[PDB]
Amino acid sequence: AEVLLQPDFNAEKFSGLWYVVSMASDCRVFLGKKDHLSMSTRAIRPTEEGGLHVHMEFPNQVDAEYLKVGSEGHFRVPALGYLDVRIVDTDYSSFAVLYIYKELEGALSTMVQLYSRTQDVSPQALKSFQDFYPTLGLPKDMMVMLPQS
Repeated sequence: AEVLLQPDFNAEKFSGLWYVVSMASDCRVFLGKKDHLSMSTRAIRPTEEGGLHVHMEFPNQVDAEYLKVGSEGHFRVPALGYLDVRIVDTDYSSFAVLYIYKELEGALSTMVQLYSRTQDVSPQALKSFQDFYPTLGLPKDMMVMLPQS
């Protein structure tokens, strides 16, 4: 169930506004509130040492610093308990698939998020996400298509 970083990750092209449009996770907290969640935004700017500063908005506002780990596109986010974040696939102009390994009150879980440059998810964006999350052992029952708030 290999999670390989997309090569030559470019933080400047990854900057700007994204919508979280789909999610899949074995996190019991996520699974409990799955159908109550709504689409949210991630507004990104690149920082020094190849990191990202992410302004999250949930129509509450949370900021998070994505710190570079082993290479470009590989991050850790102490503010959110994300131990490992990998940008798996992105075309920079319409979508991105993120892999997250996180800790929440001692529980370790896997999460996959689909970013879109708009509220509408293109069939290409959806195909990349739907082909990817089952490879991690995550069934369709652990996936949600986020509605607009």
